Amino acid sequence: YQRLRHMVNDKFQVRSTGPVNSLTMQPVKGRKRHGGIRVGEMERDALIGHGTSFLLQDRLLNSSDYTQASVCRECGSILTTQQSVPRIGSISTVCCRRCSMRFEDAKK
Amino acid sequence: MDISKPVGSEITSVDFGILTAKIRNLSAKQITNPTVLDNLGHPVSGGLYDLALGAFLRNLCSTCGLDEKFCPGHQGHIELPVPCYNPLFFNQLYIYLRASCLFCHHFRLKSVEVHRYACKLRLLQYGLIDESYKLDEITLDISSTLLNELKSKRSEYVDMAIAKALSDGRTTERGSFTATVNDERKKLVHEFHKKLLSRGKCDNCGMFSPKFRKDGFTKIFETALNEKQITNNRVKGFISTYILSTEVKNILDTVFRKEQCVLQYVFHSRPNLSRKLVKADSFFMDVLVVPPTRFRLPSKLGEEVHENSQNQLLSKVLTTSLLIRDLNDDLSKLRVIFSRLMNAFVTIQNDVNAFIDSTKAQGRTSGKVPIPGVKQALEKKEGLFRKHMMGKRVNYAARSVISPDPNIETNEIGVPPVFAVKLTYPEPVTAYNIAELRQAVINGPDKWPGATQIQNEDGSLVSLIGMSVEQRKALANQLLTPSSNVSTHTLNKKVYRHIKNRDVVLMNRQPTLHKASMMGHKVRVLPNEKTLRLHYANTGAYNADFDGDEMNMHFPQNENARAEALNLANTDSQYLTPTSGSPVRGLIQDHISAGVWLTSKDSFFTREQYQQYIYGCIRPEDGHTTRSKIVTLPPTIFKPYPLWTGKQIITTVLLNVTPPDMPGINLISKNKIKNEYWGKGSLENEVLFKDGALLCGILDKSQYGASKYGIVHSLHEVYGPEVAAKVLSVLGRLFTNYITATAFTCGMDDLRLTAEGNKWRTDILKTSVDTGREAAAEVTNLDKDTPADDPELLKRLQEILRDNNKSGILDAVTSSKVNAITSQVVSKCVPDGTMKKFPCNSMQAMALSGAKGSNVNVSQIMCLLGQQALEGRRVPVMVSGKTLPSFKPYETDAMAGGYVKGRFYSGIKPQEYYFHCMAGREGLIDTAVKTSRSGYLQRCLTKQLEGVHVSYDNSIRDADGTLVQFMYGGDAIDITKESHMTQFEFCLDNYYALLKKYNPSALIEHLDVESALKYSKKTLKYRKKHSKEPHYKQSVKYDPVLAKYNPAKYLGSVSENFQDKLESFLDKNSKGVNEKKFRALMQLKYMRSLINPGEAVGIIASQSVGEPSTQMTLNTFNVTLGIPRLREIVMTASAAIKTPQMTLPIWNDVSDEQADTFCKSISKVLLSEVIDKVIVTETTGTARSYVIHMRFFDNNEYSEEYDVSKEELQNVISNQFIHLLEAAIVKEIKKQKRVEANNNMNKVQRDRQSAIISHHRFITKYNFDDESGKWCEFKLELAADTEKLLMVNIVEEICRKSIIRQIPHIDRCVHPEPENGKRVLVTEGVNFQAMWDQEAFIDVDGITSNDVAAVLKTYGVEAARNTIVNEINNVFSRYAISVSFRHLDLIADMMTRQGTYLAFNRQGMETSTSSFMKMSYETTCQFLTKAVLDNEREQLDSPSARIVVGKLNNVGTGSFDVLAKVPNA
Amino acid sequence: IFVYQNNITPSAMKLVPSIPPATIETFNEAALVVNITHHELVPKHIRLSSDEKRELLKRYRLKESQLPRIQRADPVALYLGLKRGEVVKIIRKSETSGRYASYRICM
Repeated sequence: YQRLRHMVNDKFQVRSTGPVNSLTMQPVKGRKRHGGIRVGEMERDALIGHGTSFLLQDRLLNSSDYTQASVCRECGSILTTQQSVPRIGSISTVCCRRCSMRFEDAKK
Repeated sequence: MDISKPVGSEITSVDFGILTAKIRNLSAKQITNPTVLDNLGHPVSGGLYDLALGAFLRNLCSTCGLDEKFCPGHQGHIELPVPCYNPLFFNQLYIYLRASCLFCHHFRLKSVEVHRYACKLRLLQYGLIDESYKLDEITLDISSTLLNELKSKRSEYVDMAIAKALSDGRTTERGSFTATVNDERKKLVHEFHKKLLSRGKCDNCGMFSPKFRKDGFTKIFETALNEKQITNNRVKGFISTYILSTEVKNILDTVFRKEQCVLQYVFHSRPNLSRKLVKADSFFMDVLVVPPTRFRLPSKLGEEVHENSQNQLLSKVLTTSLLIRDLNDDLSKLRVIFSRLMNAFVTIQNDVNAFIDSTKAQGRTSGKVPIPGVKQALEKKEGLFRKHMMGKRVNYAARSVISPDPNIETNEIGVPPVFAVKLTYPEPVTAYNIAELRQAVINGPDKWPGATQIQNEDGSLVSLIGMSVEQRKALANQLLTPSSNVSTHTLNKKVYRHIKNRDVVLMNRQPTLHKASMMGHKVRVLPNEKTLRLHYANTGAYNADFDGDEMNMHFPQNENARAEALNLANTDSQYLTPTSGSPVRGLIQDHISAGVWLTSKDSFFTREQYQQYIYGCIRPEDGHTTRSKIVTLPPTIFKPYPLWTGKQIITTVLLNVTPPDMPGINLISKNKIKNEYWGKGSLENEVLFKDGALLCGILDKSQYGASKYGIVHSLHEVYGPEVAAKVLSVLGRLFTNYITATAFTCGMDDLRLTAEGNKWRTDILKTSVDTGREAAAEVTNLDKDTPADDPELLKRLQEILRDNNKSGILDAVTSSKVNAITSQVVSKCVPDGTMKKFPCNSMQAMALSGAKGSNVNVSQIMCLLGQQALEGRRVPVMVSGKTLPSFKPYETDAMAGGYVKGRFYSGIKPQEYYFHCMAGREGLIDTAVKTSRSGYLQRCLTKQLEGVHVSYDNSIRDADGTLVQFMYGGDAIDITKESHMTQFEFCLDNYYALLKKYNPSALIEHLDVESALKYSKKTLKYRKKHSKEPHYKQSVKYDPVLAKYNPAKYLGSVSENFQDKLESFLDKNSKGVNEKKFRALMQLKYMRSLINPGEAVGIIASQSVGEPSTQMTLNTFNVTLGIPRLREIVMTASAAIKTPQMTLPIWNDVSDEQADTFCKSISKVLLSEVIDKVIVTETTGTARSYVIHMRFFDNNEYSEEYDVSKEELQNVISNQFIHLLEAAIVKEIKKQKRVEANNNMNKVQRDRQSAIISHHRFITKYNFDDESGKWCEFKLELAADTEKLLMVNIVEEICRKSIIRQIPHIDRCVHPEPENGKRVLVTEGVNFQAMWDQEAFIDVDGITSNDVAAVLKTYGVEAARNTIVNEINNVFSRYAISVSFRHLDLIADMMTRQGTYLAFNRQGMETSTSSFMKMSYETTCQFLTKAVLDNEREQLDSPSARIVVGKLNNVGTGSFDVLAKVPNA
Repeated sequence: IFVYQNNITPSAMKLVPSIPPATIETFNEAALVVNITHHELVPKHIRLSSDEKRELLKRYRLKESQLPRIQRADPVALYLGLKRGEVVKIIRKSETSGRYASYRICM
């Protein structure tokens, strides 16, 4: 008998949570970077074929890059919102930028 | 996600648009400084990394006031000093430039011609299409009182049309855009932009504007004009330089004020309810916007920080924003400065082109361009949509190599403790799980049934890793203590417990071809193990072998996803595959070969053995029993010693796992093992279950393998999927423990023939020493047994060697005569002449059971290897006529051609060792040509058929709402439920068990019982009376009952094919069960086998073609086969098939001799085919005379081979041939510049000759054999000026072009073997117009082609649709692969949904409603431009559009809402 | 119905939509040699009245544009003389069910 050289050490990995990417906030790639497992294109089609809309929701939104973000209900935009810089005796709130007209536009 | 943080507001639709120059209100930063760092590395204010674009480098943000942890980032704008355009919209502003006229400031088209397209496109932004074709019905130096009266008439027609449709329910205020309305809109806009293309002068003023020219998307030229055309514009409206790109604005900004009426409907596909103006500064960019700081972080590799790629080609715009800014100050004080100013406008365009694209800005053109720009970030296989929206990387997942295990359940997975103390689940703590969750916090992150974090009611996490048991018992006793807040009195805590035995796991082998390769397992945490560990019954569905394969383990994170992976995606509901309804799960190798031993007739067991085998497989503590106490049976031998039987153990384990209050199973099946293998009079091939007792027959792969109609597949039908999954576990432990107590081995003596049988193969193989010569002398047509060394034989065999056709005949004759000798040895020796026989011979027991192997493998071990065949031919042979250096040249021997008479038991000789290495490499080289075959076929199907689902009205619709079918497969039956549908005798034997499954007691109050049964008997009576009629004389008084009544609500509304087979069963069988209660059972079984609404039948159909196409990838065992044929049908929608054919049924009175004469009347006959020689005697002297003499064959020969008369040759040679010959001679000179003895023509020959000298150029003589049709003769004369001319090579090219007789588009018509009585003729080529005229031989009503687009052009769209289901079926039937027709009907109805024959490609995708499907498939920014110019509202209903925006999918569990019924007012 | 022999001058093809209530349909008599609806692959097409065109759309809750489409110049739509908007019913003989009533609209 003969023992082959290639062995199964660098083959397993497990991730509960951890590092992300800065652009997408998705789990980073990596065997030794403690990185995520890819639910590819064909597995998206396999999760629709079962009719499991929540396993698709879990494997592609709820456990990858779920962010609760702010949206203006006037211009309909993600990126024009801002949380204001208030008085230290007040509370900040979330406000759109292009829906907001500046205070040197008083008209009468 | 948290489930304690609900979101109230959700996104319903996405509008596309253009940001205008009100960026100033949005961004108040105005990034001017091109320098991005400084010394000390700080961000310089005004630069790209300014601190009002987000926090950066541990600074607080200027506008957000927050650190990097909480700022979103903010957008900054770059002021562009000129309107540089947009390279997205450039090809479209280049069309509205080349269509206007600079003088009249209108288009160069008549203002009623433009008005008609605006009048129609207003109609098509509502849903009404017939009205848009009823506007060309409206017509009347035309004076302007007529045309403006015409425009009053057309516009009044639209106002009446829309107000009529909107008063009805045909449209809404926001239009009625659908896919067929998208078709007619994209046909007008392509037309409207084509009649704005080639119209010369402004038809409203007369004078015309010049032509424009461009380069690769940077320059705008205004070309000159030839002198015939300048004078036309001075007599009218007086009674190649570069254009600066702020003037192309002022062209277009004066046009769009005048042409706002027509452009209001070209740029809006639904009505512009905001009625804002299409402005021409939507094409031009006065400002850029800069993405925020978070989206522009610096890159780094190794440890070396770089500058961001997005900033390298953006400060380059910001230097040229400053280069042109100082250079503008030289204009402020006032040649060469304009040569630098115009140089700046090119690069400020060629840099803003580089920020957006990378091939649209060519620049230096030095190859391998870096900084790929914001388009190449969106478009590739990687891109952004495919790599990061359609697929993602996930949290709470794992992967490992898999290992086998017969000791876990078939629905389970064996999780290592390495994985088990890492993956966690956020369990909310309540009053019923506080006992479990206290101990989980106490055990902590290291002991396995433990926890790792608790989450308080303010969302803050408390880790448990550093703590002792005292801090952990502190936290564990505070899980139900209410925090005294008021904001969070609703919430409770969450323990993140480890993964326990009750959890669920999605496992997938990674090439995920079909949905059974991603199933839901139950967790079983096994100590001391480091790999994932799986049962053998799961290896068929994953295509898994345990040799270094890995599988991913996904752990879902809420109770909605636990409930789907336990009820929809579990392994118990994946027992039958959706491809053809066959079972895919069953025991595999040793368990097959143990059931042939355990259920045998020698198997006797005593009481201590019997009771140990029952408890070895069935534990009541693990919940296997249905009784809580193991019940047993009396022995089958009482007196001499009490003994049980091995079949009686199979009976007992079915007694303990099947539910007690049902009757037993009743099944008459077969084995794979013949009765002759057991001795005289045995009946051990019939398998008999009677009331759950195995009374006869052994059990095989045919019973508990992955095989249809066995015992395991029968228990699945009668008792359900949970019981049939438990029987696969109980049997798998039974045969594992029986193998350990009683092993199975294969040795050397299993391979041996007995001394008599070893003489039998000697005597038969002595009769193949002469087979190679007798096959040789048959092929070379030599008689009376010429010897092998005969010199006239060796001359002929060399002649066979030089031709590939002739060598294929010698191979195929000899391969038939040695495979006769082969199969006599296997017949004589394999069961009957072996030393050890079947119930002791394990090499036979493994092959006969289906455990492992075949009888082909057994025969090559024990008898002989036989003929080695290399791509359908025999062993290759050198130039010298040798097949090896060992052999004589032209050795007529079976061994010399590779017929191995050796066997693997006794070893093979070195000559036949070398030929067997040739056959071993021919399979391995075919895999070497098999790199990427079917991966893109399935992607194209699944992208179109993504959202196709079953609706609640049983129609098959797409996600936008468009209907595809009216009922699934014609009958609305799930393929995975129809397996025992027409197994009526099985359902009659199991009537009482099938009755209480399909329980009709508490079922008749909810569904109609009489209305469908009455209407079916009226249609069944009406359909027998008119069954004799053809399909076009069928009367249509009664449509099918499924069209009239809902199958799921009306009992007896049944497909007419199930109704026939059921009524055919009841009358041909006279058998305490009536027929009237066997109708009602099977009609209820129809009603409970329906497809469910929300089923993803479009994915399943694409996976039922894309998965068995991977099986379909091999060589020839003519017509296109396999994947290259399937890519012609499904992809590309080819109207040009490689091998178009036509199948012609012949009548029943026409004979074979009449039909072979008929095939000759069609097939094309070249003049080359009837010519024996052409002898050319060139002579020079006197003009170069060329005497062309043709020898034909004998006249009886070619008339009886090609149906060609000698008078047809005359009218081809004189009329057609010589015109081609002289056309080739003059052409060849044009490049040169740059026996018998006969006489005595009669009058008519002398007159025919002078008729030909007039019509041609260089002929001067002609003759023909008018008497026998044997020779032709004509004697050209060219000049003396020309030198040598290869006349023979010219004649050969002309003869191989000249047709004597060809009906067009048809080459060959052949008469094949009549397969199943259809006497047909197959035609190489398609022309239905011509076979209609042949009606006295051919039944023209049944002529069938494989060309779909030919049938679509001639016979219509329903005939083209029946072609596609017959062609895709023939692709799979030639591989013995069976796909259901319910899949093929859905593919063919999706291709013919527009009346035409569309493909599953980019152009077939074009006429569809969802843009995010289109952007995510391919050419991402190409479809994006088409949607921005169209102001399209993405309605977010295709599954690709819902994953982009994160909305819940609309297929399966998302096709309905759930609402909680609250009790108080 | 104007059955011709070889061709029509395209100067005279402009007079095909000429009458507004009436219709002119042109057939080449080489194309009329075999009745294509007798073919075994071409199922029975039945055009519907506007009464059961309305009963069809109420039952499935459709628009006109959400049906499968048959072309204006399909050889069976030219046979039946179908106008745009008219719904034809196809009785298909399915491999799995037998008679099966499908529908298709002319646009």
